[PDB]
Amino acid sequence: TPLMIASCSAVISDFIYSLHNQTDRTGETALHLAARYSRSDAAKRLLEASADANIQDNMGRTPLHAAVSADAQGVFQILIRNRATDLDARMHDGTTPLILAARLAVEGMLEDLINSHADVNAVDDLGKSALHWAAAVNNVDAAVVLLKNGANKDMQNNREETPLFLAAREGSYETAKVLLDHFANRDITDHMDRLPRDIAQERMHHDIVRLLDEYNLV
Amino acid sequence: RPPPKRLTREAMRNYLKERGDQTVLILHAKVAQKSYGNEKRFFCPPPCVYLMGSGWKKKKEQMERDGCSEQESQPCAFIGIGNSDQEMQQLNLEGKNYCTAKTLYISDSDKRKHFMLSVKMFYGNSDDIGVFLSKRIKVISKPSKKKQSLKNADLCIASGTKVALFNRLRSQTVSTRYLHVEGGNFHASSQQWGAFFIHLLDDDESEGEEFTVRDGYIHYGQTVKLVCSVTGMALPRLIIRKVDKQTALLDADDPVSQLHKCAFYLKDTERMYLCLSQERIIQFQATPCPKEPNKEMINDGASWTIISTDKAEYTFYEGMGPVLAPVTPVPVVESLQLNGGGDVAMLELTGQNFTPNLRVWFGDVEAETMYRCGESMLCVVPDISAFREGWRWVRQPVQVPVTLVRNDGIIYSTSLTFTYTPEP
Amino acid sequence: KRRRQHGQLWFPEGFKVSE
Amino acid sequence: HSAVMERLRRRIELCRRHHSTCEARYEAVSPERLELERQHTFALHQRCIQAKAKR
DNA sequence: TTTCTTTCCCACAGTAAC
DNA sequence: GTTACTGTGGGAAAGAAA
Repeated sequence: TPLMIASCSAVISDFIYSLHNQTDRTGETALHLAARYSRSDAAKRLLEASADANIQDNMGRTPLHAAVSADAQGVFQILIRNRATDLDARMHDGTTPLILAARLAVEGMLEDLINSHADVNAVDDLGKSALHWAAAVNNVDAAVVLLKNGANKDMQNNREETPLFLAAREGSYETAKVLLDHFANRDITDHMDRLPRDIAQERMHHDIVRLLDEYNLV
Repeated sequence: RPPPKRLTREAMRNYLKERGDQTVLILHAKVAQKSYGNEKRFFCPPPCVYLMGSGWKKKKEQMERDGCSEQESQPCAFIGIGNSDQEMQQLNLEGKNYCTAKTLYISDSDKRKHFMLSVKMFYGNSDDIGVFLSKRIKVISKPSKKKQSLKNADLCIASGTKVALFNRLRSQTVSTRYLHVEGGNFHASSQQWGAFFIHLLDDDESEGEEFTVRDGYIHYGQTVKLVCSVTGMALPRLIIRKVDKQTALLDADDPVSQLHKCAFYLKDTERMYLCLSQERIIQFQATPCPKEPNKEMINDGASWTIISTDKAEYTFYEGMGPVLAPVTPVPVVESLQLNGGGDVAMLELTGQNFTPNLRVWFGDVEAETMYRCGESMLCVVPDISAFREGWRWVRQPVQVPVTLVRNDGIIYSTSLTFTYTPEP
Repeated sequence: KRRRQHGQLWFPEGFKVSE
Repeated sequence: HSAVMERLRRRIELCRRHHSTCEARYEAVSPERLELERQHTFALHQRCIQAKAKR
């Protein structure tokens, strides 16, 4: 708390001269908070004073996870620039940093993680890879990067839903286009034997359907 | 027709006070036996559809208060198999608070590896309610009575999950009785069936209550304990044993699989066994041990069948009177993480069936919402000043209720509650 | 093995058998 | 701060634009879906009331 | 060939309607 | 009683995966 009240709101260098203490409610360490409230300076000194940058809070998220969720470009760089920091950290639900970067539509954070060599085909506790969420959120920009950097374009989550499927369900025309361009298989039935063209026809997303019928065939 | 109305501010306060949530519900076996030719192997246990909640009644009263017969306000409903070209069998919910489809079956025509029960629902006066589905169901051509490798799960029961155990007499579908509980004892009513937790207890376990369970799958021999997923009352320490040909074995380390007849050994006494006397569940002994010191022949009616049941759930409310559109789908929220904090405090939700016509409500305050996808949503945590006309910074922990509200008024009670914590 | 599920016991006939 | 604030304004804007496109694309199909649904409800309510007479 | 999984087959044995 | 049937469960038969 004493080192947590001056690192979240020479307030870090004088006290350190407690370190990895987790609160009772959030259970986050000084680092987490310093990462969520985007306190670049404080976060840095916290790592310099040799602090575990992979501790998990009450939800399994590491200081890095908070860096992305809070879109703290500053603290983010500091974490991905640290050798110790685990880039493929996983929350309690399997949520990886790369994924969160493609979900909350953050600037560049994704490619930054991908360049720092992070498992692109990482999957949450549901099977959805980073490329999957990029399809459900119609995040074309991120979808392209995840693809150019080798990503199972036809990977199936637990429900056997392919990246293209979620793109057809959500009606992500822009992303559906990209995926189709990279010769992505469109005849991959989910666990219920339904083609991406069916779910699309169901949601009545005529656009996606039109593609799955004429765009880049044979 | 009266155009949909935005759930007014005052409207919420009212709900938060009453909270008569109309909630559907479903229970079913995670697995189903596929019938070939013109056969018909029903779904056992039979998929039940309760209608819990106090709101259900408040709806009846509200409907009649506008001209509705005991028949025009009586909630009707059917049930079918996913997108199959069959007929949705109806349900008789008259007077009853539930209803089981004792005749649901899937043919071998449906080459689906999985599927899920569809439950169309509407009131007496054709007032649309929506379509409630249940978790997925795997299709098996026959219960692998053979050995089971701990490599292909889903078919292997795990310590903690829920299950159902029934009994089939002389091979007749009219006899079948399921393990049930009521009045304070364990019946066997062939009219009702219940889910029973199946915890795994280490051989060095004590008496009963306040014990400890441990993860892991279940193989015959382990000391398991079955607790009622509803009432709570459970049967004293039991040991499951693989059975076949009216003989309960003692030497079987094989992993218990779906649809596997097995007998239950009571406490560490001599013999005895859990059996059904075509009436209720009473003690027995099964003394015959001539075959092998490890093969204790057991009297019929004790070779219950194992099956792991699941449970679907949907709860809502007509926060703004009737609506032209169905309350389906029902937005469920599993995870609720806080993104950043302070001046940019935002919330990211993750669940299922999320729709772009939704908004999150921090108590009686409606906060801006961003639709990410079918299972992700972003809202903006409203300044604390929206709950404390006096402060500009969290002076004291304030816990407000979270809840999803559609645009036509329908509100879906979550369960989660966001709390304002003083920024350190 | 760290969790703990409580309940409510109920014995049909011949309970003392376990000794 | 004015440099990072811009990063924020742009992010929220994009998210809001996304929601706007999705919600509008959903409401646009509302009728087609709502009508088709009630059409199925009718076919059943007919058998629900007709199955009541044979009682 | 072995080892299962998927399909067929068929007979107890209660139901229903005369 | 007599007939016409029908879910069920165990086993034979045909593939399909070792």
